[PDB]
Amino acid sequence: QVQLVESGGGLVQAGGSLKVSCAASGRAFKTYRMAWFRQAPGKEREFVSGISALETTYYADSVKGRFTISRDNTKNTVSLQMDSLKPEDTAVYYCAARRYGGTDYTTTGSYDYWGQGTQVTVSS
Amino acid sequence: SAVWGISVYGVFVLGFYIAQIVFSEFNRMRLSDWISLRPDNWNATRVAVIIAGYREDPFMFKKCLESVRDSEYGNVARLICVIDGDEEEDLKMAEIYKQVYNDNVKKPGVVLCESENKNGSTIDSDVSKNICILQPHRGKRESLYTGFQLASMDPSVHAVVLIDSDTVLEKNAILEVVYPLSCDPNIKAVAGECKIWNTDTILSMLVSWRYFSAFNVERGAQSLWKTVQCVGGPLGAYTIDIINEIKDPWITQTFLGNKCTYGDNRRLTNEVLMRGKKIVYTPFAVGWSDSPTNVMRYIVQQTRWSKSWCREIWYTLGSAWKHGFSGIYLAFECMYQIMYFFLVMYLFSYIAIKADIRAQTATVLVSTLVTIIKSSYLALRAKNLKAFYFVLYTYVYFFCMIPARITAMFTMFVWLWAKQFLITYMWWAGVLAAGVYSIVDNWYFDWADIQYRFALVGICSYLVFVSIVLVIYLIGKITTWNYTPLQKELIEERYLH
Amino acid sequence: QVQLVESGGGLVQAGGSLRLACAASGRIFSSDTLAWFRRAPGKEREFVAASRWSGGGTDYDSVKGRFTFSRDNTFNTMCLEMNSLKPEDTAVYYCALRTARDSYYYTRNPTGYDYWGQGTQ
Ligand SMILES: O=C(O)[C@H]1O[C@H](OP(=O)(O)OP(=O)(O)OC[C@H]2O[C@@H](n3ccc(=O)[nH]c3=O)[C@H](O)[C@@H]2O)[C@H](O)[C@@H](O)[C@@H]1O
Ligand SMILES: CC(C)CCC[C@@H](C)[C@H]1CC[C@H]2[C@@H]3CC=C4C[C@@H](OC(=O)CCC(=O)O)CC[C@]4(C)[C@H]3CC[C@]12C
Ligand SMILES: [Mn+2]
Ligand SMILES: [Mn+2]
Repeated sequence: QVQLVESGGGLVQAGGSLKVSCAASGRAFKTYRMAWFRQAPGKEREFVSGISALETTYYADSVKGRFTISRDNTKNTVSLQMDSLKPEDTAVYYCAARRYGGTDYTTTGSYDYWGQGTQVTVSS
Repeated sequence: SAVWGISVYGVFVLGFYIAQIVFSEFNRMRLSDWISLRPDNWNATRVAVIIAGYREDPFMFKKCLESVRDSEYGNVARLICVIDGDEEEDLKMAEIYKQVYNDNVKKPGVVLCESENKNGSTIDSDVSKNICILQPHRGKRESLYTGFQLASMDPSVHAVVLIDSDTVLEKNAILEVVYPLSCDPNIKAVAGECKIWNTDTILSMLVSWRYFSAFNVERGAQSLWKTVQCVGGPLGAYTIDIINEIKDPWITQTFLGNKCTYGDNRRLTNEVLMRGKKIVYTPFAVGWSDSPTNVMRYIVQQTRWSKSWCREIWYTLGSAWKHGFSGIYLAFECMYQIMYFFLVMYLFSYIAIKADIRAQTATVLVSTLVTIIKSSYLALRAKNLKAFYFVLYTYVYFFCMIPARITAMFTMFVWLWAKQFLITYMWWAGVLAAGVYSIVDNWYFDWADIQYRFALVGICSYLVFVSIVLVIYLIGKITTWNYTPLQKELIEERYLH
Repeated sequence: QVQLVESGGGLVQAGGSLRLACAASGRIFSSDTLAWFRRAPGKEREFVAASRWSGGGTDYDSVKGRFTFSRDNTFNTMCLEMNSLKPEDTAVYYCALRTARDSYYYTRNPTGYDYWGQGTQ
């Protein structure tokens, strides 16, 4: 039972940097796995990155080395730093949180909480 | 920092055990080399057996007396039995003595160490007849002093054998405990092995293997350098020369301005050590004693032993300079004993405060592996498969020896109960609170993370291993497989009595 | 506690060997001293041999070499083997036990042995 608030987005042109953040309000944020999804043109929510409760990082193949995920349980905030952006990396970003789950962590339906999304655009 | 701490703790706990094993093997090799040159029917040392007891079990006291009388040593001066009695309830042991040996129970009205003339001739005339004294109740040190004075008044006595009133000796125990005195002129004390026979309850079953390890490995390592810190109470040989010079300082002992009534044998071996003399340990002199089957009585016993250890470790450290090299090993053992307790306490506190499931699982796995290795060596040495029960002694240590050590330290700096078990209950409550806090703070499930999978699999495997060992112990208990061969026959004779 | 029974009393014409056996009923400790004594017609009890239930077998008196003392704790019995019997060596042989109960001192005095057997030959 954590409320997720987005904070990010900007007028990124090409190859810039933009650190998006999601703040979770709850009680046991340290015992939570936090993932990032994007709803790009074409309504298919794909995996972007994720961090578990023990600081294990998972990244999508297309954005394996471009993005970096981190968490701060003291601030209860998850951060995604974007490097070398691409025109395909334009979408609205959602942060999702879960506590109990199985081997399924990429599917959209494997997370029980969805706060909101922020629009990120790339020009050319 | 968790990996560094766990690796350091593992290397510190092991390694020293391996070195102790190697030293014990070398000591056993030297003892075998000495024994192989012994002539057949060797009785060159004249000894006097001293037994001190206070309200012992009449069955076990008779068994001890018969085991003493059934010894195959050809040079025994006489038997000196001292009872801390003089009251009506204490003639029940004098009757046992008269049943076994003779009607020579002298009943002096004075304690020999509190009289102006402490010579043994004041309460005994003939030195050839076995003697029993019914002395007023003061303590074990006073009865031991009376026995020392009754043994040292015979000019032909060279050594003394000290045993407890519940100790059952083998036929060759006296010979094997008095032989090493004649090998090196600087050896003044010899410690034999003490074996637990009532290994029927789980606590006694674990304490038996703790006794096996603590005597064999540790005392053999100490005896390689001839610096055994403590001579076993149930069985120990002393030279009359060292007795005649350490009996008075040991009986008039005051620590922090008060009399001392514990660590009677630890202090005796200490007094031997601080004069630059040597103490060895022989695995071939075996005597059987029993262990407490109740946790609280065991806790009181360990509190007493920890008080004695806290009192004597400083003298042992300060007396190490007169042994030269191989006295460095004594100081290293003392420092290791000091540091181990704080290492365990700090490790537990750090792991509990930082509720990390990986650190907890890694710590329990490393501890289990270490005790598995130790139990494997114990089984190899004892030629017995029951030595793998020692894997469960970690629970006994954690829940009984730490409270006892803390209680002894607090003592040395309704109320009767609060001076014995309040700290133990506080420790148990703290452990339960730490476990509950960890469980609450780590309440989540995530099978997509391999670290969570590792921690959960490790803890479940450890629990399954503990349950399997417990089930094996229960099966052995039902079929009486856990019973020591002496225990079965003791129960059989007690049934026909 | 201990009952001693002797056996093996035969006739030897000063030219043969003989074996005597002593069987004991009751517990015998390893510190006890078992002895064979001799009593001739018109003669007191003279010592012959003694030993312990463990070993040592000393004090063979003046019959050293001829007589051998061998114990057997498993069967709770012992024996004395006699070789080169002499005409002077005819008498009644006694089996005696001495306990270390009062003292551990060793003596050849017959008064110190509190258990005795019957006659033989
Ligand atoms: O603290 C200690 O020094 C004792 O610790 C344990 O003691 P435990 O096994 O609990 O057994 P106890 O029944 O105390 O046996 C100690 C021996 O000393 C005798 N004793 C005990 C108490 C007393 O006041 N006076 C006395 O002579 C007892 O009869 C017995 O022979 C050891 O078994 C003893 O060998 C050691 O002497
Ligand atoms: C709250 C309830 C439901 C949980 C049960 C309590 C646990 C938190 C306790 C029970 C067993 C305890 C362990 C028992 C034994 C050890 C061995 C100990 O390792 C040693 O130092 C070896 C001691 C030796 O040399 O004998 C370290 C602490 C540890 C892991 C203890 C840590 C805390 C444990 C897991
Ligand atoms: Mn007892
Ligand atoms: Mn005891």
